[PDB]
Amino acid sequence: SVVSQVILQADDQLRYPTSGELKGIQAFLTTGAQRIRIAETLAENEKKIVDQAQKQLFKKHPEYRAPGGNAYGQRQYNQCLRDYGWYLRLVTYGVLAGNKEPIETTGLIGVKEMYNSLNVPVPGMVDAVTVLKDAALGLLSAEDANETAPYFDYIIQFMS
Amino acid sequence: MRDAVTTLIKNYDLTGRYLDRNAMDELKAYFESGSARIAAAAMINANSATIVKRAAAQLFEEIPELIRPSGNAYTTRRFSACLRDMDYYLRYASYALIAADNNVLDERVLQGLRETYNSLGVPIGPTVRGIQIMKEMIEAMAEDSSLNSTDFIASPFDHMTRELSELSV
Amino acid sequence: PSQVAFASGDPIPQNVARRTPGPSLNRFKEMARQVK
Amino acid sequence: SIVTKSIVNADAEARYLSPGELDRIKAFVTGGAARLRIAETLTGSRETIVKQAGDRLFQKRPDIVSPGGNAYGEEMTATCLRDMDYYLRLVTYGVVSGDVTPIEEIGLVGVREMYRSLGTPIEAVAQSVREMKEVASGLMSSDDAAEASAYFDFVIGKMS
Amino acid sequence: SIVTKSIVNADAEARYLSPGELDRIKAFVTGGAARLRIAETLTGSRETIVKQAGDRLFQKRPDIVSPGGNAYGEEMTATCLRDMDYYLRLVTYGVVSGDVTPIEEIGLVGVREMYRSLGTPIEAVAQSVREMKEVASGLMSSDDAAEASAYFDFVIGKMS
Amino acid sequence: SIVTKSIVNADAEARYLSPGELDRIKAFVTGGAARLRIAETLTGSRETIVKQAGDRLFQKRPDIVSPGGNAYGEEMTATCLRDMDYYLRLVTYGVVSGDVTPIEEIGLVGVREMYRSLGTPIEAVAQSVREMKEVASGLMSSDDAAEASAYFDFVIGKMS
Amino acid sequence: ALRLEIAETLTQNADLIVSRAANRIFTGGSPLSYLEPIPPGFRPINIARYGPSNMQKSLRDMSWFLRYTTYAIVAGDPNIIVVNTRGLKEVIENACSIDATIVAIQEMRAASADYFRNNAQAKEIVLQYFDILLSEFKAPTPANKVRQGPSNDIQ
Amino acid sequence: MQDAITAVINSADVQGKYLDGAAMDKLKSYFASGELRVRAASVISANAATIVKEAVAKSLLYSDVTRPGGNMYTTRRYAACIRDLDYYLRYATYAMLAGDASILDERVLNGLKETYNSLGVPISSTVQAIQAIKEVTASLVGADAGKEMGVYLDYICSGLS
Amino acid sequence: MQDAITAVINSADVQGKYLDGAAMDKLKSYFASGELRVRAASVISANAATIVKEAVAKSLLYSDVTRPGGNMYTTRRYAACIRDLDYYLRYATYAMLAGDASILDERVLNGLKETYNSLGVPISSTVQAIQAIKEVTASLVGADAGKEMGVYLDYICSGLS
Amino acid sequence: MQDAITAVINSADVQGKYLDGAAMDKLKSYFASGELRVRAASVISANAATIVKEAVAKSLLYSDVTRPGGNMYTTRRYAACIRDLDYYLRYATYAMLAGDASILDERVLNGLKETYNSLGVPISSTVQAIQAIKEVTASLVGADAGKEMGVYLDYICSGLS
Amino acid sequence: MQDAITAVINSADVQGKYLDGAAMDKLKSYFASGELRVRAASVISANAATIVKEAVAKSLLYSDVTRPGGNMYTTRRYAACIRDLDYYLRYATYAMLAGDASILDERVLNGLKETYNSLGVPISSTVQAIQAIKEVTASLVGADAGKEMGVYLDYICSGLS
Ligand SMILES: *[C@@H](C)[C@H]1/C(=C/c2[nH]c(/C=C3N=C(/C=C4\NC(=O)C(CC)=C4C)C(C)=C\3CCC(=O)O)c(CCC(=O)O)c2C)NC(=O)[C@@H]1C
Ligand SMILES: *[C@@H](C)[C@H]1/C(=C/c2[nH]c(/C=C3N=C(/C=C4\NC(=O)C(CC)=C4C)C(C)=C\3CCC(=O)O)c(CCC(=O)O)c2C)NC(=O)[C@@H]1C
Ligand SMILES: *[C@H](C)[C@H]1/C(=C/c2[nH]c(/C=C3N=C(/C=C4\NC(=O)C(CC)=C4C)C(C)=C\3CCC(=O)O)c(CCC(=O)O)c2C)NC(=O)[C@@H]1C
Ligand SMILES: *[C@H](C)[C@H]1/C(=C/c2[nH]c(/C=C3N=C(/C=C4\NC(=O)C(CC)=C4C)C(C)=C\3CCC(=O)O)c(CCC(=O)O)c2C)NC(=O)[C@@H]1C
Ligand SMILES: *[C@H](C)[C@H]1/C(=C/c2[nH]c(/C=C3N=C(/C=C4\NC(=O)C(CC)=C4C)C(C)=C\3CCC(=O)O)c(CCC(=O)O)c2C)NC(=O)[C@@H]1C
Ligand SMILES: *[C@H](C)[C@H]1/C(=C/c2[nH]c(/C=C3N=C(/C=C4\NC(=O)C(CC)=C4C)C(C)=C\3CCC(=O)O)c(CCC(=O)O)c2C)NC(=O)[C@@H]1C
Repeated sequence: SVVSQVILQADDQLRYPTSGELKGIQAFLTTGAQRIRIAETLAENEKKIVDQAQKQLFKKHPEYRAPGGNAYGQRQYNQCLRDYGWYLRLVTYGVLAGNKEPIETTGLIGVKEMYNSLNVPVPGMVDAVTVLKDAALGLLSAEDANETAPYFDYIIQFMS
Repeated sequence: MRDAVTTLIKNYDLTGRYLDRNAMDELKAYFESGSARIAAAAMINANSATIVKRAAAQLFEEIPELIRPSGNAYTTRRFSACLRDMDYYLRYASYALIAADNNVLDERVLQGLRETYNSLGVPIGPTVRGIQIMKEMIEAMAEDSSLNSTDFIASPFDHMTRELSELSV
Repeated sequence: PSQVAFASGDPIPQNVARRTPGPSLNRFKEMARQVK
Repeated sequence: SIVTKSIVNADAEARYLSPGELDRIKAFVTGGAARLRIAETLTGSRETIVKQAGDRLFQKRPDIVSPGGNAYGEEMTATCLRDMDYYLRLVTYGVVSGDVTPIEEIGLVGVREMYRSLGTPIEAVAQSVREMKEVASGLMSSDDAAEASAYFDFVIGKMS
Repeated sequence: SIVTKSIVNADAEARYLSPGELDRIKAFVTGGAARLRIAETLTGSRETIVKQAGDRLFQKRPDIVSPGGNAYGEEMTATCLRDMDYYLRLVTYGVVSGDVTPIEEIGLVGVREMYRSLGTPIEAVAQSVREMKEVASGLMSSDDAAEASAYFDFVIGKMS
Repeated sequence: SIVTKSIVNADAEARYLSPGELDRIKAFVTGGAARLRIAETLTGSRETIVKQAGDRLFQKRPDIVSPGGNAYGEEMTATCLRDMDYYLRLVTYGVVSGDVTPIEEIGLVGVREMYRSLGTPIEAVAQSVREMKEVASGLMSSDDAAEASAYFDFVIGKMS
Repeated sequence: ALRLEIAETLTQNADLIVSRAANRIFTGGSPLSYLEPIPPGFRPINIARYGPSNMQKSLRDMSWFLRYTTYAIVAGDPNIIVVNTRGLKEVIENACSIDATIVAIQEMRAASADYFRNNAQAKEIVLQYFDILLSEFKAPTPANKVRQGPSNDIQ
Repeated sequence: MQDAITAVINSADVQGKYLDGAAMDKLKSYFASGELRVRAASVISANAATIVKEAVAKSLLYSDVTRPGGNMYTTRRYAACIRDLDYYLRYATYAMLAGDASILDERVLNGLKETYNSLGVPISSTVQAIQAIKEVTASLVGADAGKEMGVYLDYICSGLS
Repeated sequence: MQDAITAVINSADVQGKYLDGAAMDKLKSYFASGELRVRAASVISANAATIVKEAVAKSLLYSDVTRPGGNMYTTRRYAACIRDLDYYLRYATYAMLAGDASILDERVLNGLKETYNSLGVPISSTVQAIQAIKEVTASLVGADAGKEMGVYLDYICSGLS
Repeated sequence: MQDAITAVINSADVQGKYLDGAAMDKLKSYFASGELRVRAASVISANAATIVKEAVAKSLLYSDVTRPGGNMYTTRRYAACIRDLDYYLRYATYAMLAGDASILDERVLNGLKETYNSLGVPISSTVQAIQAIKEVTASLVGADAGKEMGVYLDYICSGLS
Repeated sequence: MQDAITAVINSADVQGKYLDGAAMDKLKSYFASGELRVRAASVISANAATIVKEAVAKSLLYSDVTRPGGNMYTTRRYAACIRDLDYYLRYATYAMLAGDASILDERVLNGLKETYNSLGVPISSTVQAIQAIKEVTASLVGADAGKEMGVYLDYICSGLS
């Protein structure tokens, strides 16, 4: 969280957290309520969001389900949907934490070679993340969606 | 580095002056435009890689020889190096737009570019041309977006062009 | 013995193609074609 | 500046600005109005603040102003007041910037060595800054006093 | 620009800008709209002005595309036309800025030495610039044709 | 050995062996039979080589065998002949390995200080290795003697 | 020496090899009109649908792949092929069919093998280098090294 | 030196293309500011000596700088300081007219720091004097023209820093 | 370290004896099998990523370790594990080319067991991954090269155990 | 500067010795090579401007260096590049005639890299142009005279690099 | 660094075409000379200490360079000169086997002039020493390989000059 980032910076400088860092921590503590609200809304509306995202992505990419793709088996299609669920869970974790650290340490660092080892196309997965973010933004309110969007955008950045 | 607030603070500290009315006005202007700066930064963060790809996919048609043999993007290695440089430019433009100051643009981009690019034989003209193409794409995207203020976006790319370009006249 | 005469021997001259206009001057090439 | 710190943290990882750092930047820009109100109060009250703090210091610690003290004499007293003015100006810079980096860079790096060279009691200087904090916090609302107290306390800690 | 020339002369004489120089700058800043109009006209006729000028130049000096000429072959003729366009662009910059210096620092200083190495006839290039001038006069109004013809004639004189 | 050096270089470079390195390994393996034949000849002629080298060395450098040197009576000469046999066996190991790695590991490092401690002239031991070289080359065929010389002279240079 | 004859032979009918690859890969016309064994799932590409510029790019890239294969064989190491191929698949997939590229590369390998077919010591190297090329091309673009700034000072 | 016009044309020519709409936008903005720039320049040119007189009176006169042992003590050094103030005002006028500090970088701030270091010129005193010049010029020319001139004066000051 | 030739040389040298018949025929066998070892190593290096990919696919894909809670769940942990498997493959190839297993103890088995214990890495799953690497490499290279590779792979697994 | 004769003379002088056998041998070698050197110098003098022309044609024409924004775009910049190549050709000819590279250090290389660094000039591109100059000179000069001229041009390239 | 192979391929690629008619000529010449050059390199490596011994005996020993007040006077400076001679021989071998002196440029001539001028090493004495090294190597290896190494030795000597 932002608390972790501030305390890590203070430890690195061998000093206590500064005034600006303390005020940022205070602001994050204040906005924790909307962070929580992000949490319940995403958690309880994942299923429609994930279904719409998967259908849109596979319509745009008629290869993985098609011959010569990656998700022939139901075990593979369920795996792609599981990856959506895990990504959106990580996004909720990161929004609740306030920064990108949970996403970074759970499903961001090394994910490119993660899916190279499995032959899942990184551009395909980044397109999937784009459609998932679009679905989440459409399903969330305007200010709520604006707050949630940067984390999905950063995930897209790190993916490609 | 130094954002606009830091550079104004340094300027007034130089003469040992308290923050006067003009200093307060400039600070207020930066603080009011901070919302538009953050919005543009969010937009460019969302569309960074695609913007750079489009910039290259127009720049190499503007200068076809940069992908022909003996051009400095011929290999896939060279092509990825060119893309990395353009992504560097976009990232530092984002940083400069949020900072409202080109000091970061000078400290971490321009202070050795001609040295490095001449050492590697990399042209310094197509580089700025691609930078300006990136700026035009960014401006068009921001204008399409609901950004009330977007004039500040042209500042970092223009400073890049001015500092990294050759003094033709 | 004389097979080692790589550099000390007469150098093998190469061929350097004279530089020519490229696709960056396609507009001018077409202008020349129509000015034909 | 908080903008400086966030941009530097981003560049140290080579990524674009993270959502958390953008949140911090937005909070800083929103609070900029209160920052300027506090800073303008400080600069308008610079004469009164410095005068009252100097009077309090010269009363609490008469040794520094007594003969044989560093501040003894008209010129030495004027220079002590000028240093108080310098630190008040640095406090204003930190208030405007939302952090203590300008205070650190201008008047808190090597201050111990400089005042050792000049023969000044660093604890006395810290006491002067603390009195400046009290006088200034007496001239503003509760929240603004707490806001300026962070910069004042940072100077106190760096001096003692 | 005319401002640059006036500033350079004033600096050389170690004096402020003359009242007459200031009046000239005033007239130029007022007529900036018209000069922008001429620049836009030339930029519009860029792909036709040089084409027609090349037509006239080739019909006047067949040796250029004739065997043994500097521009024999379509590639060399295209290079000749690219120089054509470069000179027209220089004229555009000069009329916009109100000064011949942007013209000279790009395509007039040392041009004879630069073209001796290429074997191109400087007199031929000057005749080409002439033909461009008549094409512009045709595709321009009366007075503004004279205004641009001043700079065209300057280029012609300094080259031929 | 060549294989040892290839593995060490591959680890230092952090990758498998290149095609050229595989080619050189293949060539070394193919020539292994020939080098093993060379060592077979050396081990067949080991005793006579040592005897002739020893007597030639004693004739050429009487100081070693004369009073004041390290060769006294029978025991010192026997110890020197044991050292000479050790070095011949080391040369055979180098011949079979195709690399001077076994010679260096068993004895090539610290030999200078060891003979300094024992009073043995390193120049004299290098000379003795030399006469071993000529005797072995005479006992073997000329083209065969090339590699035996290429190792003997390395030993002589290291013991110079 | 043998690498030199390999290069001379492949350069000798580079046009033929690229033509026989292009005709096999692309459908609807003559790929050679404006030249500059395990098909997984591909579909032949219409020349007119692909267009002049895209077809020019694809043809140039096939000939270039053959050219670096010859260059790598002459040099003796697949480093050139690896460095110029390991990431090209992602940059190429955006407007170029990976399946068509794979079948074209396999066509090139088979054409080289059938045309040369001299000896294992003379042909297994060619087979090895096309196999390395195909593996590198099939490999997805790897992540970049990231020299993180040691502190706030260093980017 | 590069003014706004030559700067735009330079950015265009290093790209090789004609002035598009944005170039004309920048040029029209510069021409719009041109009238205010020229008015300020003419007023400053007329009131050249008086501004330097006021600045010296405000900052340096009756100070340790102008007393014995100060670098502005001897008559020759006083005249040199006055000429330097004239340089600062004139090159500020040039930068105002050209819309850029390129001339300041080429001529004014070109070796100035170590020039004054070698000569012994008090950097803080000269910076305060330049600030006084900026204040007097802003008072004599107006809020907007004063701020515009002060941008270049502060550029010179920060360069001296 | 050492190899087959170096090991036989050291074995003779500890008794300080010349290369006898046993050393001679051991060197003959190593020289004969050197071509096979080179071929298998070349194949392994050419297809190196594929062996690790297939081994993980048939070993730990859709598995408890990949499940959250295990040591294989996160993307970072998965990348670290695949890197460890790739280095184990490379060291096995080095051992097979060498003909001697001392290189594994030299570079790998010094502290991997205790470091995995400190990090809480499942040694049983590590051994299973090593075994799956064994079958993948055996299938890809051939039974003759497969057994030779599996000797060092089993050495690695036993050392980790 | 110093030719080969001057170098031998200076060495003998600094040692305070008469011209011994070795000095006579070196002088005889230079005298042997002298006629060929004169022939090559005359040829290059006849074809001076041409050689630079085809050098740039094979190297820098229709390239990013000569595009707008490059360091050779403007007519004046192109003239400066031509002047640099003319100096390089003439000084390589002088060095070839003198049999010594000391003239290059005395005249060209003593500050030229700092010159190009302050000028922003691309050392890689200028080295490419000089390299092309090597073959363009070799064609008109022969084989061994070509080798000598290439040696002096390589000295120039090393100095620039 | 680079070799003849990479130089040929670079030229071929920059021209954009395959190795058509003369790239293969140079390549076949390089491969033909390869075995003899490798044998020469092996001989030089075996005789490295000796060659330096006769070279120092011929050129530097019993001279003002070795006497007091010379740059090869003290024991440390003697060892440094010997190590430099070994450097020259090693990089001559590298250039001979790579077919190009670009290794000499990047690794030998990159800062050779700077280091030697800063230290005070006599350029003429070093050149004489390298000439003696070249002659000794030519005698010990044959006239053919002697000249082949001497071209790179003379390149180093000219760079020193
Ligand atoms: C008895 C001393 C041993 C011996 C001597 C010997 N030395 C040389 C040649 C040289 N000796 C030196 C040594 C030094 N020069 C220095 O400046 C220093 C520090 C003051 C030292 C130690 C040098 C540099 C030479 C080279 C010759 C020259 O001076 O120019 C020789 C001649 C070797 C030859 O073949 O030329 C000899 C004989 N020899 C013995 O056997 C004794 C053990
Ligand atoms: C005979 C060689 C001449 C001579 C030599 C001499 N050299 C040094 C010191 C140095 N020489 C070098 C050169 C190199 N080091 C490298 O790594 C390379 C490329 C591989 C080169 C060319 C360097 C770097 C030094 C200094 C650092 C070092 O120790 O290596 C000295 C010593 C000078 C001193 O007084 O310190 C000497 C004497 N001396 C002669 O008289 C001969 C003409
Ligand atoms: C599609 C079936 C075929 C194809 C078409 C194609 N290529 C590009 C763009 C590029 N192709 C390359 C090629 C190479 N890079 C190398 O290093 C080598 C040797 C290994 C080659 C052959 C590169 C670098 C590019 C990008 C730069 C460029 O324009 O050349 C396109 C254009 C894509 C776009 O417009 O964005 C197309 C349509 N390439 C193949 O390989 C297929 C056979
Ligand atoms: C009196 C005879 C005339 C006169 C004098 C006058 N001077 C000033 C102010 C200054 N005079 C000087 C002159 C010098 N300083 C030096 O060091 C030397 C050389 C050794 C000289 C000649 C200076 C520097 C000043 C500036 C003020 C200062 O000293 O700080 C004034 C005051 C001007 C004002 O308005 O402040 C006056 C009146 N005035 C006359 O009318 C007499 C003819
Ligand atoms: C769906 C959007 C895409 C897709 C999916 C796909 N994934 C796999 C296999 C795996 N995916 C994961 C996922 C993660 N690993 C992590 O560390 C995290 C971050 C916390 C996640 C989300 C893992 C672990 C595997 C392998 C192990 C397992 O499945 O338990 C496959 C399988 C491919 C194959 O079997 O060959 C697929 C298909 N495929 C697409 O095409 C979409 C773009
Ligand atoms: C056409 C009217 C005449 C003509 C032209 C011609 N020019 C060239 C080649 C070049 N021309 C230039 C000139 C400029 N470059 C600039 O940047 C500027 C200012 C913007 C000028 C004036 C240059 C630099 C070249 C070099 C080519 C290159 O850039 O690569 C040619 C061809 C030369 C060749 O060898 O191909 C020709 C034919 N020739 C005529 O006969 C006409 C009278």
